[PDB]
Amino acid sequence: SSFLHIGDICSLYAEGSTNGFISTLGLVDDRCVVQPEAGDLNNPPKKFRDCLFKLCPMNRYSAQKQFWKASTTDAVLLNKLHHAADLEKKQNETENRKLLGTVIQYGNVIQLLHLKSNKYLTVNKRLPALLEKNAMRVTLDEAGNEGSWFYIQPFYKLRSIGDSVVIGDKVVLNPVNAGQPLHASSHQLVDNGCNEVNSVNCNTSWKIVLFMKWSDNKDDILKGGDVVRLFHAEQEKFLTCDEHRKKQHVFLRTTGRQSATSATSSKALWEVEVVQHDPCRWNSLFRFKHLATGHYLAAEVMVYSLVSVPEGNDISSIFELDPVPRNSYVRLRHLCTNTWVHSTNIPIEEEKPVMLKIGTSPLKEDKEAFAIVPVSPAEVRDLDFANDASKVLGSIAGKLEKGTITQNERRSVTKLLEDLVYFVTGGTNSLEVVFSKPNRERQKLMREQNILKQIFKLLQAPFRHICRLCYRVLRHSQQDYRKNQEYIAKQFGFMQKQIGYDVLAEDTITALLHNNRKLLEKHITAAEIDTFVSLVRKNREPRFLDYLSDLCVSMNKSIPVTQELICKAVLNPTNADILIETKLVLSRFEFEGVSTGENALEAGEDEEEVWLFWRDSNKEIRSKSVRELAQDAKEGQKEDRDILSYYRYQLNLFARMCLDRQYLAINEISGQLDVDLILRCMSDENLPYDLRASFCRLMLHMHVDSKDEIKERFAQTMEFVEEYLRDVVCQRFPFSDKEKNKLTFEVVNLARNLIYFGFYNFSDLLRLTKILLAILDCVHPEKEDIMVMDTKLKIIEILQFILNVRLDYRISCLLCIFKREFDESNSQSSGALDFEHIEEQAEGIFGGSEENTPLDLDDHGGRTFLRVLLHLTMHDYPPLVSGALQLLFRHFSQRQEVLQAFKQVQLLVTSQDVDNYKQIKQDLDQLRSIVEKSELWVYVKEILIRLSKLCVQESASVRKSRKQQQRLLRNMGAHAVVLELLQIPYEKAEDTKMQEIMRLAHEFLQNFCAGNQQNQALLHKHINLFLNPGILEAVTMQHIFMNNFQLCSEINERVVQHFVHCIETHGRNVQYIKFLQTIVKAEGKFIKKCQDMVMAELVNSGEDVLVFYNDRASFQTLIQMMRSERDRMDENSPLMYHIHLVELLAVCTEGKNVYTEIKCNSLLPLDDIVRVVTHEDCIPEVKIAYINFLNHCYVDTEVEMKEIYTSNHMWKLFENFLVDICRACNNTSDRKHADSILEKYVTEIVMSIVTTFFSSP
Ligand SMILES: O=P(O)(O)O[C@@H]1[C@H](O)[C@H](O)[C@@H](OP(=O)(O)O)[C@H](OP(=O)(O)O)[C@H]1O
Repeated sequence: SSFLHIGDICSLYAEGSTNGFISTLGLVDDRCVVQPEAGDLNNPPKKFRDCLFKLCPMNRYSAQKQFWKASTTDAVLLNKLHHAADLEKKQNETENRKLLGTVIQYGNVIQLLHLKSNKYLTVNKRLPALLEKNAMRVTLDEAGNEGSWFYIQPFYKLRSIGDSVVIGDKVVLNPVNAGQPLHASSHQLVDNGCNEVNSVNCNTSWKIVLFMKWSDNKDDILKGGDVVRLFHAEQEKFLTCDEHRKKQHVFLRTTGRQSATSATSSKALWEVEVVQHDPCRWNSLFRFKHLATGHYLAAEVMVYSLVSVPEGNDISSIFELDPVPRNSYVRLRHLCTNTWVHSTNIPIEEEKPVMLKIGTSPLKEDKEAFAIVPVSPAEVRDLDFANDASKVLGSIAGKLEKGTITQNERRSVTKLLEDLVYFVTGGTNSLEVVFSKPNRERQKLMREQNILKQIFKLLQAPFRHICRLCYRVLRHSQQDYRKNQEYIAKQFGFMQKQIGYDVLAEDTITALLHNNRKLLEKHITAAEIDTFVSLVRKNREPRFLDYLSDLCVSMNKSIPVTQELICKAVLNPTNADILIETKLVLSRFEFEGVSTGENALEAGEDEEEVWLFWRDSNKEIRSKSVRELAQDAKEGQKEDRDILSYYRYQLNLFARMCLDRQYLAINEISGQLDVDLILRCMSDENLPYDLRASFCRLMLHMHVDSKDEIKERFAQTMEFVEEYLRDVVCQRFPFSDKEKNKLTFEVVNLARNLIYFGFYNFSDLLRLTKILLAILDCVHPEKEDIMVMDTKLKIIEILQFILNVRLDYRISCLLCIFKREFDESNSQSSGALDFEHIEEQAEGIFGGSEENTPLDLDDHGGRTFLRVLLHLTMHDYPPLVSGALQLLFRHFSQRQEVLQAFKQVQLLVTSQDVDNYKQIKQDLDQLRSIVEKSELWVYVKEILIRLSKLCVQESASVRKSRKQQQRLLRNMGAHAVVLELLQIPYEKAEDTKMQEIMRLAHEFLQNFCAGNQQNQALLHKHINLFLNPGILEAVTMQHIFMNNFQLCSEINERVVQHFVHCIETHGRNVQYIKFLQTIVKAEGKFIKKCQDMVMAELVNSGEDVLVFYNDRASFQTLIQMMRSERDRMDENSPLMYHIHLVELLAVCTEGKNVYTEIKCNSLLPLDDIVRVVTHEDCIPEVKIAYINFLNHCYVDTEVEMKEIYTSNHMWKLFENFLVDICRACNNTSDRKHADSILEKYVTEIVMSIVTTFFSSP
């Protein structure tokens, strides 16, 4: 008849005194029960996916059971016992696939495996059970042990061991050694009508009810119960179910990612109900149970439309497929109705929604094609092992808001809020952790499955394992996850009281502090002078107060900050003593050196605490260099010191330079300096990884060959460094290298910059180099990538002093050494008064030392030195020009005082553009903040007129400065954000700005329509410009029409035609007949210039991507209607600026008849031009005699054309034997001396013109 097999999926139905279908209580609770009333044979359980199992051969638990004795100090013996538990664990997978399908046979030793929870049924021999007192504890263990082997055997003696098992047979399962047979209890659990199954010799009879037979070739085939998402072929959109307006709606969901297929949520997942007849396992129909709610899908009231139905029974919840295979791309058909599905664009209150309704149509299409994207089974068990969590905190957060919870529930919830930690980090944290790194897909599975929501509706009403243990879960799921962080605001202020009962809420606000930088710092504020004083007066160890200290990041933190320091001098009530002033401290040290406990222990705390925050002082040095008195560092330790001298140094000497030099020399060198400069540039610049820099490290170890007070610490250094060279003679950077290579670390780099701030141009700084050579040479997988982040930085401090020296300090003398003669008498080396401008420019560095509190020396003395700059702006670029930029950098803080500009204004006085603006993009991300703040207030004035000047500068330069804008970081953000504020504002003539800082960026090699390929995407997303009745603000029009030209004006795609046609389209021309003289006259006293620029804007449509403008059939869709309308604008005068609208309309007028061949059917356009070119006054023809001679040759080539365009063009043959005969210009201007090339290119352009005419039309 019909047999059971290894592979079949069935159900087992208990037939003793309590009946049922076994089932779990979720992926949280590892128990097993019989829901007697949850279903019967005749009426199957409604969740008959959690009462399903797979029949497994016998598994191997000896080397894995050996591996569950982690009785060993040894580490090589542990990695051994594992490689045997994992080889075993894969020998199981191997052997289990061959045996796939066998007639099982009675008295085989099978185990049983849960599909939905993917854990093995297992008898825990050495336990009692929970609801029953004798029976062993039957649990669901994920990987199994010997306690999951089950002897299957026939209950009745109808069949008997040694025949092959039939389907249905009642059987008893009997573990191989764990003792007694499985048995469905009589004992309702506590919480749930759920009888707890356990092991105890009993007369229960297990029927075996098949579900799928062992033919489900997957993920190979779509068979009933596979979880899939349903992607859209045309629309490129997944199929989802949610609620809008408190109503369940299905829809297609829109994504803003830049990779459609990277939009995965746990709500587009649909269970497949391969409809059968009884509840079991491409020509038959299908139903989609929405994988999240439990509501199927069904199309009800395009004749019909899709929405969720609570029960998937109604014939409506049945469909039919059209091209089975896993990952098929199908078209589907709603059965009851006979219609084929279709996606609209009317959505369901929001501003810019996302939910696009989906409906049906009796018309079968070809593009509405969906993709049966199969879901990974783990992800399905992820959504599983979270929903549980949502409903666990749904009982417990419900039972503790209105009253009390037992001692069994605390133990299981606390447990829960440890497991989730064990989830969200992709199995890394938990306890005594080593690492703690997040896993993204789970975090999204929390805000979307209201784990988070549950959490905040739990805290709100001992707790020592509830809060802030939640609050560390919250510290894991918002990690580097913006969208989930835009939630802790109202929550952030639990961190306070949750910071009490435990400093765990501390963890969060610093996970805050850093990223939530800038904007975290404004809400604490003086709050802090009451949460360290508190955190000091309650957190006796004061952890809170400390990692607070460790949280300070960004210049703007120093303020509010320094305030608490003062509380500290009123708060030094630590009830202990420290003094000597060299002895009893020192003695202190000989004593905590003792690794003894309690006392010695303590020292670590105030030691770190001093190092970090006391050095904390960076360039607030003054506050730092005033708070850090006596300079001591004999015993230096962990880097504390290196930091402190930073604190003091800032007070003294912002070092700067300029780059040593300039001119052709630096080259002759570097070239002389050959690759070298390159080999090391890659390793540090790149080779963040060890290996790559390692190679340039071989390329090294072959080679072959008045400071006074700032000095008196420097020497103790060089000795110590040699030390690093004497410890260096010691290869091992083992344990030592934690201490040494930290203290070091804090040394290595701060020394890079200490040689860039304290060398000397005599044989000393260098000869010290010499000794450093022998220093730097004295020093040259596994847990060493967590350590090798730190190694990576060390090699930076290395190659860092190394390059600040070796690159830019290095080689400075051989230079001035080589002075001799060259031609003019032996002259060996042993802009006018360059001095005066470099000692007003030193009046400058002294400028660079001063500050705003200095009201006396602030305004009166310095003044606008800018005049010197403005006056020497024409003269050649000094070398201490990067030392100029010294001054520049400082003003990046702020500018309220009107004063800035006049001084700031000297800088504008510049005449070595290219080279600088290379150094000026230094601020590109800041100065992008200068256009985004300068832009939220423009369209104190020095930051928008200065971020614009900076812009026309990185705008009137190289084609490479153009590509360098490289403004994915951030164009689309300076056009979308400068617009955003800057569209709705527009400034009237004459002073008005939106047009020069969005009009010096698109200087695309000073015409024509090219190299602006970036201008289809940033011009892609934007808000448009006004239209129809009314009017708007002036200038930023003139600006706009032009600006559009250069964004969608490139010549290369077919867009450009629909682009200078999408929007204004043909329709624009109409409104350009009358009324913009009116918006320019309400626009500004000079009405007719914003109008006349409105006229170079409407006449230049042919000029930019004309060629392209035509693109596809652009001269066929407005043929006829633009030429006649043009006669409507055929007359004008007094046009110097509008005659740049008559050379931007003689370029505009040149782009009417350069491309046509069977489209022209109008008359008379030819006399009118001739008339307009004769009616001229003002400027020497030569530009209107190369635009009208340029007209006279572009006309004179055609020939038989015009000979259809009008009756004759005979006034046009005298007129080009004039704009071409001319005079010395036309009388006596005599301004051109490349005549022979004039007459030449004009007589090989009169020879190219001669070849043409023969082919006229
Ligand atoms: O840019 P960020 O800061 O990474 O933030 C993502 C961005 O807003 C995506 O557009 C969004 O996808 P949708 O547009 O499809 O929502 C995604 O949501 P998700 O994390 O929920 O996928 C966000 O995390």
